[PDB]
Amino acid sequence: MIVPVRCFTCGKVIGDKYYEFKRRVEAGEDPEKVLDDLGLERYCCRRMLLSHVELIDDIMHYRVY
Amino acid sequence: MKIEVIKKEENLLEFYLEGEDHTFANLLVETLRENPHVKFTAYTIEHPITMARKPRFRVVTDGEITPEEALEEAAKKIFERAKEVLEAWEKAVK
Amino acid sequence: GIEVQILEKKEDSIKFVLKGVHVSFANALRRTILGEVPTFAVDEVEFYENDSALFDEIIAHRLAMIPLTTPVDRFELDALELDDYTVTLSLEAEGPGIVYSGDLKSDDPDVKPVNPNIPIVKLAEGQRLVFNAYAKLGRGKDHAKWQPGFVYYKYYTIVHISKSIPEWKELKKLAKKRGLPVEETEEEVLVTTIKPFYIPKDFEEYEGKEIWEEIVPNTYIFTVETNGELPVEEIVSIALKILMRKADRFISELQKLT
Amino acid sequence: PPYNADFDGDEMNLHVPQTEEAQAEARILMEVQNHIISPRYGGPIIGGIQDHISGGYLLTREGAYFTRDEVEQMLMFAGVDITELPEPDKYDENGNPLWSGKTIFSLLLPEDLTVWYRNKLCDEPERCEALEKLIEEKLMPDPEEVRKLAYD
Amino acid sequence: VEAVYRCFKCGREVKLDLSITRDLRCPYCGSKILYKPRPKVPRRVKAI
Amino acid sequence: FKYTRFEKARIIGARALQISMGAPVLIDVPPGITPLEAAILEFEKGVIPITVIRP
Amino acid sequence: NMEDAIIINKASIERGLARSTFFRTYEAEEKKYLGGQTDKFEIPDPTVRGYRGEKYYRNLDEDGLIFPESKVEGKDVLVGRTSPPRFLERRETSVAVRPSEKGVVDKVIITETGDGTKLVKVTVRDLRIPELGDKFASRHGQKGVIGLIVPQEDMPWTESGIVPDLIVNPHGIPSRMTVGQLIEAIGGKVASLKGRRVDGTAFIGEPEEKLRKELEELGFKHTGREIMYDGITGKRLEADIFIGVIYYQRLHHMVADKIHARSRGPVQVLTKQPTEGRAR
DNA sequence: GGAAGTAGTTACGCCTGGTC
RNA sequence: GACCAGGCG
Ligand SMILES: [Mg+2]
Ligand SMILES: [Zn+2]
Ligand SMILES: [Zn+2]
Repeated sequence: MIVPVRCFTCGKVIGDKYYEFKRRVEAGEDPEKVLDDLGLERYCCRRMLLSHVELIDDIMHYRVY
Repeated sequence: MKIEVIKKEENLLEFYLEGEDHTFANLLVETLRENPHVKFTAYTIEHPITMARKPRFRVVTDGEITPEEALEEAAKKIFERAKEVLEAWEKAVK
Repeated sequence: GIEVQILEKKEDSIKFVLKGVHVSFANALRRTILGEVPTFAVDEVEFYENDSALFDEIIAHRLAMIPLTTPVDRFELDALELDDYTVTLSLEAEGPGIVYSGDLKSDDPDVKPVNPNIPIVKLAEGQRLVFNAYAKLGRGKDHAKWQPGFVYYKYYTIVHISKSIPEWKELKKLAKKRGLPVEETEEEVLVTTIKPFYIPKDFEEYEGKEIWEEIVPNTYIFTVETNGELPVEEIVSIALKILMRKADRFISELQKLT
Repeated sequence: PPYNADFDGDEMNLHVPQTEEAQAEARILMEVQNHIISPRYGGPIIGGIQDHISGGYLLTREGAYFTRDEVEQMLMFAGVDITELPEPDKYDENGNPLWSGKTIFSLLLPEDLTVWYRNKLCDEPERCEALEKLIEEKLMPDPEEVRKLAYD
Repeated sequence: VEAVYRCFKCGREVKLDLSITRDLRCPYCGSKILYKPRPKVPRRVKAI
Repeated sequence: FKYTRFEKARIIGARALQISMGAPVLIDVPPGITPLEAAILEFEKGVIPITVIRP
Repeated sequence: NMEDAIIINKASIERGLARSTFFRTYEAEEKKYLGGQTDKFEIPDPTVRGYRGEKYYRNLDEDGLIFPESKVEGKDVLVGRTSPPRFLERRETSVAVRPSEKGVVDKVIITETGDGTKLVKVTVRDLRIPELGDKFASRHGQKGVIGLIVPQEDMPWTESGIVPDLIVNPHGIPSRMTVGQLIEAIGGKVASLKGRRVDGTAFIGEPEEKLRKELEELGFKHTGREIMYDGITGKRLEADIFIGVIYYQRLHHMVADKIHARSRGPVQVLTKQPTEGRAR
């Protein structure tokens, strides 16, 4: 849905890094280099950013009022 | 941290350390093992869900020191070790 | 004696060597850092109106996961019994846009989100999100929200690679690539294992006798990372004081028994 | 094994007897202590399945030794009552006492039990035949002589 | 009894009484479906 | 005289049922014991008033 | 984790792993009987027949419908309803949540049926945090329930600082012969380390040899085994532990939706025997 | 003896929903 | 209440 605030495994905060990672990867930079620059060294943290889906945009359209 | 004695035979003390977990229990038993006068010391969590915070100990000494003395000395050594590591850490970080 | 030597001191993490200490005390220090040191985290939220797509439970959990700065001087963080001070973080956000953690207010200047760029919810046109979030001290052993950070250690080992080994220079170059401190002699090359040194597939045939590891007794390479709630040095100091107080409480109860 | 349950979503029904006669009938005739031996083949149906067997092999196999802390912890975990450890079998390069897995396993056997048999780990029948030949001569072989010819 | 109601297709509020009005419809877009709105009262939620 | 499993079960059940209806316990029992446990204690001690008849 | 059971991390659950919400939609229709004898949406007075406790109507509004976002527990009513008398005062036919189900009222809608009667749908959402007994599965057919929930400080950790979110017994691997799960763990670790997802197509996917070589070049053991430490005692395990990233999915067979207990209750009219079903 | 007919069975629970 | 369908072990 929306990017998790913390890594499920070790609790490192990765909420802010997702949008930077997405824009840098779309810019054409190497994903490994981007993830290293962001500070995610453990592959548990890299799993959180690499496998996340922004589903909030696709469901914001329907309101419950 | 409540102590709930279960057995008080000669040179044997079995008790529940209510309020703790593996963290303190393991440190206590491993620092008790190095005492030459202790013949058998161990601990166990009877159930991870029901007795998660009630470790159970068995302290058996040869007889020259009572198990209460052994636990007192072990806790004193734990406190001294923690203080020394704290001093070293504060010296290094500063 | 007991020696502490710092390898790499970063802003959000520290890597140090702990020497002259049994494995039990290292594991106890790691466990106390993980689950004893207290921090501030949102434990209860009062929602006045939430028109967003996320439910109240989801937003409350995301608020609880948001790290909060923990003042050190005002509160006794090494006490066995925690204080009941409650910080009221409020939010009055509406209209199109995305709500960040920097939009939260606070009744206490000290307690506030460390990172103001953490997304909370994406709001559409006309949606309003109003709540007052209450934070209190707690321990990571109860819920993961109160965990100060992350911590782990490993054995301080020196890997011996015999110089009689053909193409040992490739192993030396690999050790240099990984950044591990490496020393070489006339008969062998020693690779201090600051980080996990794993022998490649080609050299696995020598893993038995020609190349072998040597565990330095009572030495561990620790790695403590903070989430911004507390300084890492403060985390380690508070954990050590927690262990000291636990030992003191055990001594007092034991004396009470006799 | 008696229930054929495998913890992959299994559900089991629990019935509470209500009359004292029914409770006595259940507790005397149907308790799980009994029914260890199967009426089908006269053999044990309640026994170790996977981890018990594999851990037993890792314990009692050749060259498997354990440190004092491990021995005390495993004995306390198993529930075995004990106030003194047996004499260690080996000594480490640092002088640390080490216990064999066979001694730890023997700590929980009846003091009168005596039996011999070949298990599934027999790959060289010559060693088993040598052990049987040693046993058949007097039925009470010298323990050190058996330890010389010990086989997995 | 006058009760506050929210339409389905449009989010703007509609006022009527179900017991009296035989026919329920938003009198602006002709929508037969309505939302009972969330009362403006505090709600206490535990963040766990 | 060796009781079978079924004879033992019937004797213990009848004794527990009697105890639950006010029949005095023939031994001393710990407080809080359920009537079935009292009957089992009675049988283990050996004071068994009920006798089984066989053809 | 013996016998296909699964061991899971408490800290991972508390951070959102495998969290889910369950939705149920109750329906109440204002039925129009013959002769103009209609039923009414209202909070019934205690003078009506079949009246439940006055506590069960705590969240109801004067209209007869429960306010949204109001916490509702078992047996609490959502649509207070009274029907014309047919006993041989108005009978009660209100709609309440199922006896074993709780939650929060997410949405209350009001509408009109095909024939013209009023119809209301109430949706209740219940937060289901994973607990013991919930069924988890992988894409390779390894079903299992949570046998234990272990704190993070009790979980083993790797020399690289990796803590498992889940532990599976090795005894379930060889009897099932799922080498694909091990290859998927290797591929998941390689994908996380690379920052590029691994192609696992049926016959043109990345070969296992390439994945092992890439894992070797990334700085890890090619076998996927890593040196692990025991959380409880603090010493490293004797064997190198196989660890990786596997895509696990939580199934809808939750233990909260299956537990059932009946001391005594309703019976069938014909046979006087207990009724059938968890719902009744 | 056929050569067709006829009848009688074909694991045990459990859960969900939907329509009569 | 009995019919159907889908699942679970
Ligand atoms: Mg099964
Ligand atoms: Zn992580
Ligand atoms: Zn409208």
